Amino acid sequence: VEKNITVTASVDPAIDLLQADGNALPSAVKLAYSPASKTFESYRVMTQVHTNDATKKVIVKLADTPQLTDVLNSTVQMPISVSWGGQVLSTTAKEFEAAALGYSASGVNGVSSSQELVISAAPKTAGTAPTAGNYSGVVSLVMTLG
Amino acid sequence: VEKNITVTASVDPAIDLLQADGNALPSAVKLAYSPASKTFESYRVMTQVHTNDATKKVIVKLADTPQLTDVLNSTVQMPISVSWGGQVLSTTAKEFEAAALGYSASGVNGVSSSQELVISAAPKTAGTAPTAGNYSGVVSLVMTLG
Amino acid sequence: VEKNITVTASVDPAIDLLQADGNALPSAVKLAYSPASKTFESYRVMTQVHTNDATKKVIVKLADTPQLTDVLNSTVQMPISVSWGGQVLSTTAKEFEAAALGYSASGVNGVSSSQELVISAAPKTAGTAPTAGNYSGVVSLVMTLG
Amino acid sequence: VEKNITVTASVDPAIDLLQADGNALPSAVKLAYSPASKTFESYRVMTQVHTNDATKKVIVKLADTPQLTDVLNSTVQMPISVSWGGQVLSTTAKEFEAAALGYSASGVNGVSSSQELVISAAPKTAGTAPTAGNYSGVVSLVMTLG
Amino acid sequence: VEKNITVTASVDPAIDLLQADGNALPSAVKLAYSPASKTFESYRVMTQVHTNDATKKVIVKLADTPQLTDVLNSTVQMPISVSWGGQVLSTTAKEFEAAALGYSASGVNGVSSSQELVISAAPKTAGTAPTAGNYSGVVSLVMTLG
Amino acid sequence: VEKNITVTASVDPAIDLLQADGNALPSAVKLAYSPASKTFESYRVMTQVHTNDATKKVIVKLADTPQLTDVLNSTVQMPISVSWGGQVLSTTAKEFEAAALGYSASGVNGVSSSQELVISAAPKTAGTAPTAGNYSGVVSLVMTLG
Amino acid sequence: VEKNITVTASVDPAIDLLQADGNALPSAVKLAYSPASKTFESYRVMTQVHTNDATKKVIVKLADTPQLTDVLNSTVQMPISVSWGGQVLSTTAKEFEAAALGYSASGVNGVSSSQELVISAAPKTAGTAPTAGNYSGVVSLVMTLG
Amino acid sequence: VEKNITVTASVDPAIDLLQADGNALPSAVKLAYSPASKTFESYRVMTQVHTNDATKKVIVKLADTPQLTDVLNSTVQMPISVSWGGQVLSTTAKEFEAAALGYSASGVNGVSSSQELVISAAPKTAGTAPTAGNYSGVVSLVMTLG
Amino acid sequence: VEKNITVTASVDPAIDLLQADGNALPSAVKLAYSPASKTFESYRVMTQVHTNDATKKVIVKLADTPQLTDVLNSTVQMPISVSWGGQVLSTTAKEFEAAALGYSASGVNGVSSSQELVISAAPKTAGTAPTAGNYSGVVSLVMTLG
Amino acid sequence: VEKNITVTASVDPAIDLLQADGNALPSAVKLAYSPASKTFESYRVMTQVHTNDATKKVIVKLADTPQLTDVLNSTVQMPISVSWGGQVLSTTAKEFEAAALGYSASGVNGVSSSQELVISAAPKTAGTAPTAGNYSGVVSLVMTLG
Amino acid sequence: VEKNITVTASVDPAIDLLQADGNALPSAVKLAYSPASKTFESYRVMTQVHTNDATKKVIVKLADTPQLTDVLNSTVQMPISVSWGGQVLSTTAKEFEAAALGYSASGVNGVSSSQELVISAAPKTAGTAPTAGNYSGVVSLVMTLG
Amino acid sequence: VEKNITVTASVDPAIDLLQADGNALPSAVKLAYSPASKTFESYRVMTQVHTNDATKKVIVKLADTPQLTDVLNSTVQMPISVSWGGQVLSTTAKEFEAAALGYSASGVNGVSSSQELVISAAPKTAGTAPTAGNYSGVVSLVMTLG
Amino acid sequence: VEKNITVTASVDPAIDLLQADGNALPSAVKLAYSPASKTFESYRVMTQVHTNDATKKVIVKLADTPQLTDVLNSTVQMPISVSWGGQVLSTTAKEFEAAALGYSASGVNGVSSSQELVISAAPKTAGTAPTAGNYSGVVSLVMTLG
Repeated sequence: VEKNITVTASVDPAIDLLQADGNALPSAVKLAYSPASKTFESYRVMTQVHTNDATKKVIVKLADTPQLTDVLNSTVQMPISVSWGGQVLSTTAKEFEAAALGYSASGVNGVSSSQELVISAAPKTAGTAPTAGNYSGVVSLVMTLG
Repeated sequence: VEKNITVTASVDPAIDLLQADGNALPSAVKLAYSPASKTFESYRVMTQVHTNDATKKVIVKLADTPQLTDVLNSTVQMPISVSWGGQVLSTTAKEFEAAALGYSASGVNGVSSSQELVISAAPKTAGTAPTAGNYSGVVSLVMTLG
Repeated sequence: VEKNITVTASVDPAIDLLQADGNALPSAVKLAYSPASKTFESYRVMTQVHTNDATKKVIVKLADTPQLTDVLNSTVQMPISVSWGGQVLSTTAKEFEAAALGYSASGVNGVSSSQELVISAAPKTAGTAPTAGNYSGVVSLVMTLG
Repeated sequence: VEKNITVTASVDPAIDLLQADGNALPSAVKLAYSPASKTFESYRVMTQVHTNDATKKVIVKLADTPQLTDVLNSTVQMPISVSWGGQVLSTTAKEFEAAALGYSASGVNGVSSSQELVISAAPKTAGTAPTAGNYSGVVSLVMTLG
Repeated sequence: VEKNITVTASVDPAIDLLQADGNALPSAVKLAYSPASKTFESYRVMTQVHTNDATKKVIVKLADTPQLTDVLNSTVQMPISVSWGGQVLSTTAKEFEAAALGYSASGVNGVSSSQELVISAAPKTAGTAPTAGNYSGVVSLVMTLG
Repeated sequence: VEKNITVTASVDPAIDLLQADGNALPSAVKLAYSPASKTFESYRVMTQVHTNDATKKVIVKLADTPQLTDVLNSTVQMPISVSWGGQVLSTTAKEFEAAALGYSASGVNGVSSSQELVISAAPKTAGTAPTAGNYSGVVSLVMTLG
Repeated sequence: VEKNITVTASVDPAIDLLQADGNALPSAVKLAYSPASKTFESYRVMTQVHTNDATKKVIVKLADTPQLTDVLNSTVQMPISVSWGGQVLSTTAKEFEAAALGYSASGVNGVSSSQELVISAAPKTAGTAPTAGNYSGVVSLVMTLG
Repeated sequence: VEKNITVTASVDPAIDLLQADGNALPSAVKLAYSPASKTFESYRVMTQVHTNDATKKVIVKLADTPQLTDVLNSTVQMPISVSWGGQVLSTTAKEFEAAALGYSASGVNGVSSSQELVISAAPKTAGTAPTAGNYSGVVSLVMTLG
Repeated sequence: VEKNITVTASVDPAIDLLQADGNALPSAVKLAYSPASKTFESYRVMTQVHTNDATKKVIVKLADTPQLTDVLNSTVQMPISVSWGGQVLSTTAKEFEAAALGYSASGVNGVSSSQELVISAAPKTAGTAPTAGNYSGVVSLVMTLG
Repeated sequence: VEKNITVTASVDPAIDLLQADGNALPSAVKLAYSPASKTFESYRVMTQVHTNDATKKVIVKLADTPQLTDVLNSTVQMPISVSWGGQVLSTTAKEFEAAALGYSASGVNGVSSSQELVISAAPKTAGTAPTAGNYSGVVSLVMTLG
Repeated sequence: VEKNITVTASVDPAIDLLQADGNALPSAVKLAYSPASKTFESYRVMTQVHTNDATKKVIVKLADTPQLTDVLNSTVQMPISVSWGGQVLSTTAKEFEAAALGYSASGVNGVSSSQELVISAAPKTAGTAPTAGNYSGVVSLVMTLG
Repeated sequence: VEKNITVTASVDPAIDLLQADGNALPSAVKLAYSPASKTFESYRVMTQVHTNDATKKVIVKLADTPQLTDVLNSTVQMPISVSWGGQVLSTTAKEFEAAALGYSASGVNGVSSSQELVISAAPKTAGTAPTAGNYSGVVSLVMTLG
Repeated sequence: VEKNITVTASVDPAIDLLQADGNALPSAVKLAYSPASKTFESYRVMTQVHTNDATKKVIVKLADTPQLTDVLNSTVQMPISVSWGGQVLSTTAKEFEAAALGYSASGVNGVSSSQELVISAAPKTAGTAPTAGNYSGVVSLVMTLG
């Protein structure tokens, strides 16, 4: 009754971000939208960086296009509003103090403190509800260790 | 340590239903079953419609098959009993008074009053417990603004 | 570093069926089989017809042989059980009411309501598990606009 | 504004255990740990069996591994201490008298009396606090009707 | 608007393993890695064997190479740590008692009890984080009925 | 039982583009078309350039005819809309900053950051669905290192 | 409208290797090359030997020249790295245990277990990317039944 | 640098069969053979007749010898098993209903529906694997419009 | 067992066209014809010019008669539609920019970029299917270096 | 309508070489030439010796003049580069081990394994493209059984 | 520069056989011989009779000596094995049904269907390879219209 | 063993026509005849004029009698249809532009481009097959340099 | 109807040269001439010496006048260029090794290997085309056995 399965992984020492509970982060999410408020639902997560070096500061930015579109119209576009660690992130570089994270906090060396993550996104135009339709797009959270 | 994520959304002005607390509704649920009562658990939610027009009445119905089955026998079937807003819903059209909802109620224009939602479901046959097994099926809650 | 790629497409106005989320449908699928139940896994999808004419009724049937076989024995055969839109489909013609689909539903004109799709298949014989082996076959979902 | 939802269920006549109030039981729980006492928090519930046969005695055991671990180290392990109905449960079979439960008690035939449930768990080693970290594991409460 | 689809299946009486909920098992998975712990994420599933003979004991082993590599360097290798049913599995034969599984348990004859599945994997070397890179490899879970 | 196989390859140092996961890119793709939107499906991929020189900027253009046709009428033509790296590509030369790609990002020197790829294509004429038929054509993605 | 077609085949009892799914194996393949790693892509397949005698051990080797070249320079050469069944193959004879393959495994007598196949190939020289160009060559997988 | 090329074609109005995608059909094919099943591989294609008259029924048969042989022994012979359009074909005349093909189906007038094609072939003798060797032979698919 | 073989070649410096993969081009081809579309099959190739001088522009034309006929009636004639490099070719002279070809592209000096080749051909008369019959004719692709 | 035909043949026991598929070898071939590489196209074939004695070793050489010329200038000459069976051949005698060929391989006694054949040829002078012109010459592959 | 040429022809109404493609048949052929099989190569052609009368049946036989010899020993002889139209031919008269040929088939009146032609030939003696040498002989295919 | 041989030649500067490959032209040819089409086979060659003066235009005509006859009846006659260089030739003078031939084309000065040659011939009478018999006659291709 | 015929022959043991196929050699030949190259056509044959003594070496030369002339002017003369067996021949004596010919080669004792024969001839003067005219002359190939 042999039943095979695929396995994969990705290592990248000077560890990535992870879920605060000690699991992986999502690979997807759904957001709502209320044109009575003209906002998506502000998706939120608490997360805990790990590392392999407790001093080096962590660098963050994004790829060019944190924006959605129509699943069957590539022309429609709407940006995305991202923020983590207590403030906004950009396509340009940010950098966070290692001391401001508690690597020797509750758990074990490398485990930072729990950090607020936020994924919002809004219409590009104010006072304007976008077109009725299923929309989609990807955030490619650039991040590294300085 | 770049870590990308998918995002999606769906707009449809003249807003859908939403959770009363001001969040999204469930995408899934589990129900029990007691053949000592021969009923599932009557799942319940309080919800709050939004809109983009405070006068137009809201229309409701369902798709053809609010019924479950066996996860490995498509032949087994059992209907589902749905009701919202104080009464039952059908595959045929209902319609609710806008004035009977309080769009200028506690919060802000468009926010209706909190509405009782109910998802029950029962054996198709009376005095008959169905077969032992994991069962499944989807409700496609048709709804729109008249 | 020039790297070329093939592209294709198929148009057929009075649109085909599509995935409910606003994407393409599968080109393949795998089904299980439990001879403890003597059924395949009842594969299921929610889908949304489009069109170029909101009145005309949609016609459906199948090609002659919705049946599987052995990948290395063409003699073995087992039929397939298909159903969509709330009922079974045949090699003979069905036809669905346009009004019973909600082309002016949640999204935009032409977008029907979400429709249940089902792909099951069973042994031709009752109380009979077929031969151990990888099996295969194709469904050619005839469909058009009346 | 059509918004679909998943539904599921599981039947198994000769009913499972249920919450004493007449609801479902938890699907999860959190426990603390005090190495000043070197114990988790003794989680507790009152519950009420149902059935479809008031005479047959109810059998209980567990799957092999009522033990936790580290969420990112499968090697760490610590057992779990379970007890229900007034005494301990095992990976081996127990069995409870039907008469000792009051199926004709307060409510209606089948409704047993309220039964104490207990979920504790401790370090495998005495005088030893385990490693700092989020831990996890599942109990698979085998149970049936004799 | 004819739209064809492929279908396949695989039978093998004396059934394979399946998802505990009554669905298929995954065909793929992703694991993380924290060199602060120097472990992948311990992936886990609860599963339920089926059969066509309730007495015969189930045999298990693996193919030669439960190990990963680099997607663009076949030389890199790291083993994989598998365990199911309460203990480890090997490239050599194991065998499980039928009585220790509950084929007459909650559901119906053949349906075993829910069994813990675990897929971990670690660096071959201790105190050594592997090279930064996307890695891959397959487990071919040999299994049969004794 | 000797069974021979062909092998080929193509080298071109100052590496081509590759799949972000660390595999090859597609050699083909299928696109849909909805004349309710009058768009193909916006096909998308995340990709990661490699190189042999981390400073030199990467040049891009296309061959003359990013357009489809009819498989049995060479006269029918419809252009193609391509874009990569955050913007559109042409039959004329583009050029991308090396610093804006993260060659020292998550993985190893040369591995750029993950880049959005997009393959759309539309009718040449607005408000015009093309003829019913299977269509085809090739994109020859000119690209090199400046 | 008579339209003729060629057919061929090759028998060789004591069967050759075949695709694990129950189909033929490839007649060709493409490999990449990254001089950032200085490796081709490690091509991989899972396969299942058949036979006409379940005891006899299977012998393997290769023809003299598992190496590529330039399509327009026969002088350029680079070897190929092959391995199957859990280890490397040579121009010299190997031999595999019949018992170590599971001919009475999941399917039917003769069907071995699924075996890992690997086709890699590298520059003959270390720290040396070969010349820019389309390359080619054939592997003639000698194999027989001992 | 003048480089000449041959061109040919064949017209025969009341069109021949063609590939379903809108291309030509194969001029050759290879089949396997497993004497563990004692069958070739059941080769399969989906195809779409065209015509110049939508009413007339299409006639089919074969030439005398749908059989293979040895490439260096004309005495060896083995028949071939052909079937198309949902059933078997012969050296004698068949005939298919025009209405049962959908000439006004998805595409344009004349384009029939997609039709299953099958090319199998077996040993003439049961329980008998033929001689080891490369074999060959041609099918001359007689067909016309009634 | 001496077995002799003929060899030939043709040099012409300032190289001819060649197959893009790095092989020779075809010496022949077959085209279909569908009088439901009244077109042959649009045959296509991607190709790569070479040279011995990277500046000089390449000149193209054709011989007088890019037309087919009947294999046993020289009177029947039908022209041929040729196009390469992004546009049509004639019996008169064309000329292509060297800079518009990428001789320093992916490979090595002289290797142009991949160029689309097209060989179509149609009935001389519109709304007219030619006579049933095998047809033939040659294209003599005049070409040189300006 | 009597139509006569010539037939010939050549026997020479201790068989010659033959095509690997089980057919005759070519009597002619065309080679290209790229003075951007200054090489002909490396023509290649896989072949299978036969014999009438499985032990005796096979001897090979060539006649004096494996070289081309001009079809209208006998003075022009360019040598030819031949190699078979994994290495080069000469006007002098080579000899191959019978055991190194697999006469009891896939097929039947006498049928050797598939052997790589290569026909290249180059300008006699380095850095020198020969004269523009059609060239020709014959290889007389001396070969026998030792 | 006057250059004269010979021309000839042969008419014989109630036409001879011809090549199926619409060309002449061969005037010569070469056959191999493998005394490992002790057979020549089974030469084969597909052909299409023409006529001037669609009813009359076609008669066939041969001249006395379908046999080869030595080019320098007239005493050596070996017969020839001919077959056409689905069966063997003789020095005695055969005759074929006109209706069994499709004169109103794909092309035009008179054009029969494509017919298998076969030219084999073998040693006169079994288990006997003939003498080493170039051999020759002619078949004079008697044929006419009954 | 002295063995003598005749040699001849013919010079005529301002060269004659020659075979395009760089060889002599035929001295004879055979044509078929199908009274189902009432045409001979349209014999065809590609050829390349040479010269000793690249400007002068080439003149062409024929001798009086491009017609066949019976080999044993000089009274029977049938004309011949000749055409070269893209059009018909006569017993009267034609003349071709030197510039329209490419003397500086692919090869070397004097070598014209490849020119289509055609030798057809038909019954003198329409709807009339000539007498059964071997026929013959000569074309004397007058040609010179103007 | 008595019809007589002449016969002749010539014996000369220690055999002459013969055609490689096993026939006689030509008694005549025609050569072309291109004053664009100022060469005749290089006539060529492959041939096979026989003998009556396998050791003795074969001697070759020519008679005095391997030269042509005018058929009606004996004064015009042009030499001839002969070469055989891999090199030139003279009016003086050459001699070839018996061992370098393979008398025990493919066929039977005495049959040498196939030897290249060449008959060229050129103007006596360089840069000089001879007079327009039919020319002639004989080569008397002296040859014997040393």
